[PDB]
Amino acid sequence: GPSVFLFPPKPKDTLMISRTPEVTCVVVDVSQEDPEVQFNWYVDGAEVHHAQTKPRERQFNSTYRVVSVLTVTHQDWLNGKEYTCKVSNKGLPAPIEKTISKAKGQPREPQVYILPPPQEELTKNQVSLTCLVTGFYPSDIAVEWESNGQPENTYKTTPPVLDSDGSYFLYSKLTVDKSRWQQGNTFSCSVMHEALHNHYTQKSLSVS
Amino acid sequence: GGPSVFLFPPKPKDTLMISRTPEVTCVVVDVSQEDPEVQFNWYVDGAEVHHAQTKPRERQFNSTYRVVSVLTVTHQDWLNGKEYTCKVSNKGLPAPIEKTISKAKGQPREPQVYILPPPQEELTKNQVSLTCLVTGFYPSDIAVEWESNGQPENTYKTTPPVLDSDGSYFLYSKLTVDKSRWQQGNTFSCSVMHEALHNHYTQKSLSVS
Ligand SMILES: *[C@@H]1O[C@H](CO[C@@H]2O[C@@H](C)[C@@H](O)[C@@H](O)[C@@H]2O)[C@@H](O[C@@H]2O[C@H](CO)[C@@H](O[C@@H]3O[C@H](CO[C@H]4O[C@H](CO)[C@@H](O)[C@H](O)[C@@H]4O[C@@H]4O[C@H](CO)[C@@H](O)[C@H](O)[C@H]4NC(C)=O)[C@@H](O)[C@H](O[C@H]4O[C@H](CO)[C@@H](O)[C@H](O)[C@@H]4O[C@@H]4O[C@H](CO)[C@@H](O)[C@H](O)[C@H]4NC(C)=O)[C@@H]3O)[C@H](O)[C@H]2NC(C)=O)[C@H](O)[C@H]1NC(C)=O
Ligand SMILES: *[C@@H]1O[C@H](CO[C@@H]2O[C@@H](C)[C@@H](O)[C@@H](O)[C@@H]2O)[C@@H](O[C@@H]2O[C@H](CO)[C@@H](O[C@@H]3O[C@H](CO[C@H]4O[C@H](CO)[C@@H](O)[C@H](O)[C@@H]4O[C@@H]4O[C@H](CO)[C@@H](O)[C@H](O)[C@H]4NC(C)=O)[C@@H](O)[C@H](O[C@H]4O[C@H](CO)[C@@H](O)[C@H](O)[C@@H]4O[C@@H]4O[C@H](CO)[C@@H](O)[C@H](O)[C@H]4NC(C)=O)[C@@H]3O)[C@H](O)[C@H]2NC(C)=O)[C@H](O)[C@H]1NC(C)=O
Repeated sequence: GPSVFLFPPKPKDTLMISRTPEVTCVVVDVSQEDPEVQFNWYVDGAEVHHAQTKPRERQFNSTYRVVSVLTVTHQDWLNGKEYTCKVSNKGLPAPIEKTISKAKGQPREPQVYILPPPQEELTKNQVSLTCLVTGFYPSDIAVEWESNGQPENTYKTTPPVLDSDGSYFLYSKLTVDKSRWQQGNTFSCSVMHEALHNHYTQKSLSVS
Repeated sequence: GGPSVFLFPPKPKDTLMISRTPEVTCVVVDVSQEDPEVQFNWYVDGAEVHHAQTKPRERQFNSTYRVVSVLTVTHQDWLNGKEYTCKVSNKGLPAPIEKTISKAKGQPREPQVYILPPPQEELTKNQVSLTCLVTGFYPSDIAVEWESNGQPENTYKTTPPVLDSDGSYFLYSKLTVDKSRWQQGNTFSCSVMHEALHNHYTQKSLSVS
């Protein structure tokens, strides 16, 4: 019957304070005469009550699904206190509790590298760019690219890829133009990953 | 209770060489116990072919039942637009789980392929990375290999297909090799293959040039 799913926030959300990251709790398989639950949290054994819970969001397939937030002061996560959701509903015998904290590991400083494009693209009238990122733990990460001060969106970035050194890697791509590049300017690769001098790093190089 | 059936395609590796024959498979899930087994009444958009090996029932941890249905096929009828089929007759429930699959229809594209050398920042690293980029392709059924002086480089890693711009896709590919052995002039060869490619195969290959 009732199953329970909770989720840690996005890396990008943990790596900047401007958005408090949210450890979230979620429940489906909840019928009607099956009283709503309370989202008892327990941070390492601390009955904190910052929950920005919402009501039961019903479903087409007839499931009173519910949610509830618990934001956290970012630091508690960079060392990952042990968090716990808990269910307070008449229904399944007794509650459901699922601990969650960033997977252990002495993290690693990533290796960011910008790679200018090649000759079979140079010639093409619109050319793309690569910021390889290797050897970092954990895969919890985010990346952006920005064109000389003002940022960008015209870029994509592949979800990570397991790599035999216990550490991950990944790439991205910027579809810049002839107009911008050879006509004098560089571009910047922004890399948010905890274990680094201010986590964020930026790389950049131009015509050379 | 809710007997299900699911259909399956062949890997984008098993349809780019005929040494391998593409495997097409039909999976019967969550049967019932005293239910008799089933019959596989295949087709090919209308051709009840009979070359589909049947393995007797295989129970499942949840004390349930499942079966499978294989298909050795053709690197042709599968790459032109022939919609294959499957069907189970079962005393389970009044049902013929009439199912079909096509090739991922849609216009095939022209995937551009490049190799990228280590960054000036990487250099003084013990081992070394080297990159294969592929962009501008539809569909995403594309395979990748890396090699050197002919020899097969198996020690490589692959970034799964990702979406991009023009409705097309892309994917990068990475390799770690001895910077030492590197500096002594050794070309390295990315080598992809995808549907409507030149002979369904092009590779680029470079080194310290
Ligand atoms: C009735 O309807 C509800 C509501 O959903 C509706 O119907 C479904 C079919 C979809 O069409 C919905 O769009 C639609 O609204 C159904 O509830 C759905 O079904 C089950 C639960 O019943 C859930 O499956 C789990 O999904 C989580 C991932 O959570 C994401 O799931 C979907 C995307 O993957 C997406 O639908 C969800 O919204 C949710 O998306 C996340 O949302 C948060 C919240 O904002 C957001 O922050 C995230 O960014 C976003 N993430 C993504 C990726 O989009 C998944 O984690 C679960 O996998 C675990 O459990 C599996 C078995 O359940 C197991 O096979 C997996 O391997 C994995 O196992 C876990 O593994 C780790 C490590 O090994 C371990 O620590 C865990 O303990 C272990 N867990 C277990 C159990 O083993 C799982 O797949 C759906 O998410 C859920 N969707 C919603 C919206 O509630 C319901 O099923 C319907 N019933 C019927 C009969 O149809
Ligand atoms: C009782 O047990 C059985 C047996 O399960 C087994 O035993 C348990 C105890 C555990 O050990 C399990 O780990 C183990 O599987 C249960 O039977 C299962 O039933 C579920 C349905 O609820 C099936 O889920 C399907 O999942 C496939 C995903 O494809 C991969 O899934 C598995 C990942 O490991 C893998 O086992 C599968 O084989 C398959 O992986 C590929 O398999 C082929 C084999 O033919 C192999 O050659 C490949 O190499 C292998 N590759 C990889 C990478 O694994 C999925 O296709 C189905 O999802 C469809 O439907 C979902 C909604 O139900 C939807 O969310 C999905 O997106 C997808 O939707 C389809 O999407 C396509 C394209 O977008 C669209 O065209 C379709 O219209 C659309 N259809 C629908 C309906 O949405 C499906 O969910 C399990 O595969 C199956 N397992 C087995 C072994 O049979 C049974 O559920 C148990 N009962 C209970 C109550 O728990």
